[PDB]
This record gives sequence, C-alpha cells and structure tokens, in this order.
Amino acid sequence: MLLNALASLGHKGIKTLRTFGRAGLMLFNALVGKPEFRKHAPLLVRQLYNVGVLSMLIIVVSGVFIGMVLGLQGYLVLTTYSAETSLGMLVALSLLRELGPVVAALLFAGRAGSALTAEIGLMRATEQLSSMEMMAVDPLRRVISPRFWAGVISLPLLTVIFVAVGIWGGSLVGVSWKGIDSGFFWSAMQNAVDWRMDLVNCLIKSVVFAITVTWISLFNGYDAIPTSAGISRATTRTVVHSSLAVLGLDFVLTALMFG
Amino acid sequence: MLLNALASLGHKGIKTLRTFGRAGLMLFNALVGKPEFRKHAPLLVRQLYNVGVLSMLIIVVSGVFIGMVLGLQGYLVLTTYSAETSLGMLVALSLLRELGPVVAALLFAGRAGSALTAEIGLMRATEQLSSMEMMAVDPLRRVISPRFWAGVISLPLLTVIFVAVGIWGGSLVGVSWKGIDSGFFWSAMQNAVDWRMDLVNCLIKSVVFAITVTWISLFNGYDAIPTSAGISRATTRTVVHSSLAVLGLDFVLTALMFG
Amino acid sequence: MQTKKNEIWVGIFLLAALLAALFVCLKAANVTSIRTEPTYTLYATFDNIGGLKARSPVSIGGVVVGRVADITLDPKTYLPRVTLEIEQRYNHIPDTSSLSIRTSGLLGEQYLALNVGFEDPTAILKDGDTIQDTKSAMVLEDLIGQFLY
Amino acid sequence: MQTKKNEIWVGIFLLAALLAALFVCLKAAEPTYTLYATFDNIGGLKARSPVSIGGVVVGRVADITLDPKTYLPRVTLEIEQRYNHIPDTSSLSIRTSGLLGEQYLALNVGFEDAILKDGDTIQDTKSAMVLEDLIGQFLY
Amino acid sequence: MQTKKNEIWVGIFLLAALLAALFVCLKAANVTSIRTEPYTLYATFDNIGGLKARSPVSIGGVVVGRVADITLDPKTYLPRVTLEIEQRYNHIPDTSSLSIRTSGLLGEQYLALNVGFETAILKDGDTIQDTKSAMVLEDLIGQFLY
Amino acid sequence: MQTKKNEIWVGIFLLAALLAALFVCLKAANVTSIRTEPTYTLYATFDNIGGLKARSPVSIGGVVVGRVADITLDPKTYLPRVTLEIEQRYNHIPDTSSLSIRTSGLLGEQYLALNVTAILKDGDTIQDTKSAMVLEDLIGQFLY
Amino acid sequence: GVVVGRVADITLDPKTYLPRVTLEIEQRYNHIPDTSSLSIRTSGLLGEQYLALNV
Repeated sequence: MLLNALASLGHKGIKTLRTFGRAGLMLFNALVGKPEFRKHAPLLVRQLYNVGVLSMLIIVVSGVFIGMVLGLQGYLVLTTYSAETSLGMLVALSLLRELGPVVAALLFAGRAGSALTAEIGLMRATEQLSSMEMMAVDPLRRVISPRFWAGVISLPLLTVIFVAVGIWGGSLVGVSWKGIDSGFFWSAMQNAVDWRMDLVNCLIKSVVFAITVTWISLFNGYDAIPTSAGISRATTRTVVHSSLAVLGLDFVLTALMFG
Repeated sequence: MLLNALASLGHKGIKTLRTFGRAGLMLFNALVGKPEFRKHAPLLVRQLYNVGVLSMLIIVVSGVFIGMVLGLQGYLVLTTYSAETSLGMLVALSLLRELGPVVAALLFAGRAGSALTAEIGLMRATEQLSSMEMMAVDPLRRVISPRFWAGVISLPLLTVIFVAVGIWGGSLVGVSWKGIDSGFFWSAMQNAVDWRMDLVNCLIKSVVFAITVTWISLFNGYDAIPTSAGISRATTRTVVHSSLAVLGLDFVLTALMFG
Repeated sequence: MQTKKNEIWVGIFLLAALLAALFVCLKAANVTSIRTEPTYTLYATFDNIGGLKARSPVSIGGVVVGRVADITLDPKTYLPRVTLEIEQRYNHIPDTSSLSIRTSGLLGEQYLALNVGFEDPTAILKDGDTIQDTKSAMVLEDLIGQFLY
Repeated sequence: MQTKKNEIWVGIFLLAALLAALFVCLKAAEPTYTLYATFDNIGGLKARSPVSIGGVVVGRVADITLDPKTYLPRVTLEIEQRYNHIPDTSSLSIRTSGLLGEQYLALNVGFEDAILKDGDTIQDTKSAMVLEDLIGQFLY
Repeated sequence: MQTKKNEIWVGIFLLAALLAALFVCLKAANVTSIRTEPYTLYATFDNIGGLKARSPVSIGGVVVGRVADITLDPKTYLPRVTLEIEQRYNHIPDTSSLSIRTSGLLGEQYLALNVGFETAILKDGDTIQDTKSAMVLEDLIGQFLY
Repeated sequence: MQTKKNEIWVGIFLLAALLAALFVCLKAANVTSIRTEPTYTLYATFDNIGGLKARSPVSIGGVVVGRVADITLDPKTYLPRVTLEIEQRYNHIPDTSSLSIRTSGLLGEQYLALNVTAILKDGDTIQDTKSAMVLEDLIGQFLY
Repeated sequence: GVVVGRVADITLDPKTYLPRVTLEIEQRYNHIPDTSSLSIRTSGLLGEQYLALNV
C-alpha cells in the first residue's frame, strides 16, 4: 503493498497536469497578441492548400461511398412497410444529426490532422522553430497562429461538402434500379428541416469538432522529442486522441438540442 | 496538344503499375516458403501485444460512446410509432451490419495500422533490415510474416469487443432514463434467429477489412525513403489509403450480401 | 512559395462549399425567405385534441396557410385552448365556420382543417374572435364499442 | 514556461473549465399528489405513462402495484396540485394515442351536483379493449 | 522528500475519482443482485401460434413471470409450456381459464392469466387443465365467408 | 524480453474476446450447438405458396422443428413443391394430417402450420390440402 | 398507372377559396378529351397523395 503502490500512479498525475497545462498556455500566446492582419494574409492562403484543398479529395470520394451504403441498407429495413417515400428522413436526417461532423472529423485527423503534427515535428528536429527565436520574432505567432485559424474555418466548410455529396450519393443509390420517381424522394426530406433545428445545429457542433482536433495536432507537434522516433510517436498519438475527443464529445452534444 | 500533355502522364502511369507490383510481390514471398510453427511461436505473441492488446484503450472506451448515441438519437425519431419496443432494434441491427467492421476499422488503422507503418519504416532508416539481410536469415519472414498474421486474426477478435461494447453501451439508456428493463427492450433483439445473417456476414466483412488494412500498413513501411521525412510521409498516406479501402469496399461487400 | 497556384485552388474550395450550401438549402430544405412577416393570434377552444402536438400546420381548404405556436389549458373552464396563426393576405371568415381537426393518411400527424361557411345578405373576424362550432377529435376507443352496440 | 511552478495552475484551471462543460451541460440539460385506482385488466401498459384531462399531458405514473389478497392491478398516478375539484363519479376510460401508438391514461370531465385529496381511491373503472374476446363475439 | 510529498497527497485524490463513479456502472438492471429466482408450472395447449422462448406472462396487465422452454408431447403432438411465478403470489384458484392473447399487430403474443373467485391451490408439480388455444388469422376468414 | 508482464496481457485479451462472443452469439443470437441435424426430407405439393421464401420455418402446433432447404418447380404439372425437413426426435405423424400456410399476425412472414397410415418415410407424398389466401380472394368472394 | 407529369405549385382564390392545382405534361401525350376527370388517390400509409387521370 500500500505504500509503494502509489509510486507508479501518483507520478503519472503530475505529468498529466503538466501536459494539459502546456496546451492551454501555448494556445493563449498563439491567439492573444499583436493583431497581425496584413502580415498573416499570405500565410493563411498558404496553409489552406495542405489543409483545405489537399484534404478535399478524400472527403469527396467518400461522400458518394457514405450514401450508397446508407441508402442501400436503409431500403431493406423499410421493406414490407409501405414507407418507400420516407427515404429522405433516413439518408438525409442521419447524415446531419448522427453522421456529418463525426465521420468527416475522423478523416480530417488522418489526412489533415496527422500531417499537421508531422510538419512541426520535422521542423523541430531540424530546429527551425528555434531559429525563429534568433530572428527577434515570436515563434508561436508565425508558425502556429496561421495553422490554427486555417483549420478552424476548413472543417465546418468541409462538413457541408460531406453532407451535400452524401445527400446526392443517397439519391444516386436511390433512383438507380428501384423504380421510384424523383418526386417522392424529395418530399419527406423537406419535413422537420428548418432554422436552428438541423442545419444550424450541424454547423454548431462542427466548429466545436474543429477546435478540439486542431488543438491536439498543434500541441503534439510542438511537444515532441527531436529525433527519428519522436516524430513518428507523436504522429500516431494525435489519431488516438482525436478519436476519443470526437466520439467522446458525441454524448455531450446529443444531450443539448436533441435532433 | 497531343505529345506535351501526355508526357507527364507517362511518369505517373508506369510508377502506379510499379506501386502495386512491389506490394503483391512482398506478400507473395512471405507464406509460400518453408512452414515453421515453433520458430515464430514466441514471435507471434510479441507482435500480438502491440497489435490487439495496446489497441484496447481506443476501441473499448469509445465503443460505449457509439452505442450511447444510437440510443439517444434513436429515441426521439420514433416517438410516434414505437418509443420502447423498437429502441433495441436499430441498435443491434446497425452495429452488426455496417457499423461493426467499418467504424472499428478506422480505429484499428489509426493506432495499430498507422504505427505498423512507422515501425517497419524506422528499421530502414537506421539500417536494421539491411543488417538482417546480410545474414542467412530471410528478412521477409522475421518482420513481415509474424506481423501480417498478427493483424489478420486481430481485427475479428477486436470487432466482437466493439460489438459487445455497443450492445451493452446501448443498454444504459434502455434499462434506465425512462425505459423498461427486459420486457420491451430485449424481446425485440432476437428477431434475427438465422445464423447466416448478422453472424457469418459480420465475420466475413471483418476478415476482408483486416487483410486490406494490414497490406497497406506493411507496404508503406517497407517502401519508404530512409530519412526523417519519409517515415512521416508514409504514416500519413497509410491512414488515407486504408480509409478508402474500408469505405470503397463497403459498397462492394454490401451489394452482393444485401441485395 | 507560389501565389499564382495556391490562390486559384482556394477559390475552387470556396465555391465547392458555397455550391454545397445551396444543395442542402434548396433541394434538401424548403426554405427560401428569411423574412419576419408577423401574423395575428386566433383563439379557439375544443374538448379533445387527440394527438395534436406543437408546431402543427393549419390549413383552410387543403393548403397550409400557417402553423400553431403553442397550446394552453384554461384553469377555470378546464377546456383546451388552441392558438392559430393565419396570414393577413385574405381571410373572409364568417361566424358560421366549423373547425375540425383531421389527420393525413393512417399513420400521419394531426392537422387543423378550417371549413368556410355561407353569409346572409354574420360579421368579420378580428384579432381574438372565438366561436363554439368546433368539432372534437375521435379515437379508436369510442368507434369500436359503438359499432357492436 | 517554468516547470513544476506555473504548468500546474494552468492544468488545474483547464480541468476546472473542461469539467464545467460536462457538468451543467450533460447532467440536467415538484409538489404532486398521488391517486389510486384498482383495475381488472389493462393490457400492455408500462410505467411513466402520460395522464391527460382533455388531451393535454399534465402528469405521469410513478409505478404500478399489485395487492397480494385480490390480485387486481392498481395504478398509482401522479397529477399536479394546481388542478383540483374532480368528481368521484367519473371513470378513467383508458384509450390509445393515435391508432398504432402506445397506451396512455386519460380522464374525462363529468357533471357536478367533493374534492379528491391525496390518498383517494377510484371506485368506478373501465376495462380496456382487448382483441382476444372482442372479435370472437361478432362471429360466435 | 520533495517529490514524495506530492506523491501521496494527489495520489489519494486520483483514487478518490476511482472510488467514485463505480456505483453508477454497477447499476441494478434485474432482480439478480440478491436472488435471481426463488415455482415451475405446466400448461398444455393445442396451438400456441407465434409463441417463442422467454415470453412474459401477465395477470391483468402487470408482468409476473417468464417462459423457460416449450417441449412437445411425443404421444398426442400437443405443446407443453412452463411458467416461472415468484413466491409473492401463490393463492391462485384452479378455475382460471388460461387463454393465449395477442400483443399488438406485429406477430408476437403473450400468455395472460385471469383471477377470480373459487378448491385446491396451484403449486409446483401440478398441471392446469383449464387451458385455451390461441387464434390464427386464417381461421376466422373461412368461418365468416362460409 | 523481461518475460514478466508481456505474456500475461495477451492471455487477458484472448480471454476477453471469448466472453464477448458468448454475450452476442450464445445470449441473443441462437443456441449454437454442434448442429448435426439428423433430419429427413419429405415432399408436399401445394397450389399457391404465396410468399414462401428460403429457410422458411415449419411448425406443428406453433413449435418449429425445422426449416425449408430448397423449393423446386416441376415442368410437367407446373405445381409448387416444398421440401420440408422433420427431425428424428419427433416421428409420429399420421397420413390424414393437413397443412396450412398461415401468417404470424398481419405483417410477419408466411409459415406452414401442420395440424393433427402409421407414419411417413423418405419417399412419401402428403395429400393435397388448401393453399394460402390472397387479397384478390377475400375481395372477390365478399362481393360476388 | 404510368407517371406523365408533376404538380408545379398550389394556388388559392381570394374570393371563393378554391385550390387550383396546376400540372404540366410533356408533348408526347396531347390527345386528351374534355370528359377526362381528375382523381386524388392515396399512395402509401404516410399521408401523401397523388393525382390520377381518368380518361
């Protein structure tokens, strides 16, 4: 035993407070500071190609692959029910309430979230962040600050592309061989869709799912051992932490504004 | 424009054929050799600890959260037809058809699939596979053959834990929070009395999605640039290629088993 | 560092998300105007609402002309009072009307169906007019026992 | 900036804000009186059933009991204390919401000529419509 | 020491969160926390319909027991069911007409008992003879038309 | 390798996957026995099978004893013939028995109900009984 | 039983309140007599209906 049993558990609690204490201190210095507007204007466009444009290929090709499986499995469960006209309340309602900012955030941490951690880790082994301190400029405002604002405005923008292609992907597998018309599928979809219910509430949960993903990708890229094994250890660490921050916050965001 | 536009396509057409050429040749020279059962008997338990045991801290603790959001979002949508009887129907049917071997495949390739690429790629940076090739021991049988078999039999063993954490994870909202214990909840769960549906087809999709993940996880780690940037580049491209291999093949595996 | 290539793909990405917003608001959603045109509240009493819930659409002749904001209960007469929302385009509702709550299909929701009446050569409806010619809803517990008896 | 001196207080302040977003948000996102009514056959009624007078939901049902001397089902409903002056000559007349929905308790208004306080027992109940012996009377 | 002073103070505080949140996961979902099942009955019908295993039996609308298994008779080909009634309710008369009722319009059924006036008490080992078979949808359409 | 903690956690993961299989397959899916199936095939000729599909359960008095393996159609008389299976544990059926294709309520699947010249063996033929009812038969006989 | 056109919109009358339902057909079918009557038939159990011509 009882005296030596706390020697392995009590020491981990001290390093846990130092881990989360350095993430909030790094984000406070990267945002609150000098309002660099004209200087950070070409930096936001450069950090939008590898985050918004290069990660746009995976979500587009998976948007048609998330509606053609959901729309095909949803047809067999509604068999012998005379409810074939109510397909819009299953392929478009579950892609906006349950799916949407959950599946696209898991693909954001693999393509854009994983590459953002390895980009700062490769510059830390070559000591490129330490060379910014010798040039009398802030390293947290030049290499961290344009990368945080470029990820918080891209994932709500990439969520709408995941929904609209997935809605059209459900219509692609819908009228393909079933014989249904294009008037019954777009009839039940207009019901229970209005302001501050499903379209706005999907955008509310999307920006919360964009801060918590990009916070881990910038912290583990800044807190890593500059060697060949420290970059690869922090690269796979952000995928596990974002999988528990997106799915772990799904139970919290469902209790508020059901639907 | 007939010769200048097709000049750049020839450089990206031959290398794409050589990409799958070394991927199929590496897996072919790993199992057609001599069969040893006692030599890889301590080596298989060592690789099973990294792939299968260390991946239990992501699938189990998040599988309850996916089972929890299927009960909250599956209750308000059926308030006019069946709010208690069909509560356990959409939870057990969705997790055993398309949420089982697909959603857990993104968590398996994020921890046990992304780190498997960086493990093989780290040996080629510090010249560990080249030193083993200089002896009389086959380098494609010590780091490939026990590591491929430790990922094929791991994902069906991890899917049932993801299923059992999803059915029991949906039971906290069934027997509690204004619900019935076992009268109307568990009585509508055994509607699939056939052993072919949701038991064989769930196990078939878990084996197919396990070979296609561990193949790309052992291909990017074996074919990488021996530097600090080549290991982090193959780790990012592993998660992108595995996510399209479990979503693009999900529509293929559903069209012949659910249609 | 090339500003001639990165600035083009940003506008492609911005128009890919702008066209995706017009696909979920015009094809998936049936909202076009964000105006704030008000309406007048009409009071009406009943005896049994059945399965009437909040935000139920009200129609007069089959076309939806409004909805229901909320429903209250009278603490003195113990009767349910249902509020209505009618647009101010044209009403022409006399005092000889008949309100009847109906349903759509067999497993659908409940809606209020306003039936117009005739006039003799009866006044004009104003804000807060109440009538007593309201039809109550029917359930399955009353029509089955009356069929055998 | 400084280890073991300043990094502890930021981690405590961050944990005080992260747990505050899961306490008042996740968790939690009434003086009533009880009644009694001994029935004979209800059917498939469960707990937490809505009780309505006129159609609007005003109360719920806590639990259902069963006496060991008569074996009659007794429903212990709960209504609000704001509504009173209920006559004793009015039955419950349990019906079903919609046509294919679940069962729910009701209470129709009656005529006046007392005040039912807490602990009152309804002496006039009504049986439910069960399909077992209802369709057999039309043929046999 | 310096690192040993904070090793024991916050170490109990992490065990304070481990001692907490364990009464909310080991919740009570059945009666098996104290006693699972403290009598076995026997009833023989003619056609049970779509009756399956683990079917709840009800007395007037409240659930009182389950059905363990259904065994066919090897002499007359009649289904024989069993009941699991608790010891809290035992004074049931033998004149109860045991009939099989339906539950909804899906295809599932449930057994229903009826209480009344009285004889002999029904205990373990006895078989009730006042049974009634279930109805099917294909029998009344031939009797009403013909 | 310290061979102290590595060999234990593999056995815990191999044991946790074994109890998770009994929570799904053994508890809420089926019985999952050895399934030797010592049954025998019969032959029955009907007129209109209605909505009989593959692996359709057949019951005697409500208790299912087997399923339907495959259904064929002869090109001579053009009559549907179902090949049902009855296990060896229950072999006391007479020759005067009649089958009835009934429904489980109004939305369930159509199943065969066999209600009650010594016994039947492999190669016998049950006599022609009544077939299932359709919506055109109920609406046609009620008016005409 | 074969679909030929759709309903564009639903209009109302400010004087007599008669809902005029408009509908468009392609130029493949034009020989329609004046004795044809419209009929509102139900399709499904949700509550939505569809128009049916009776030539």
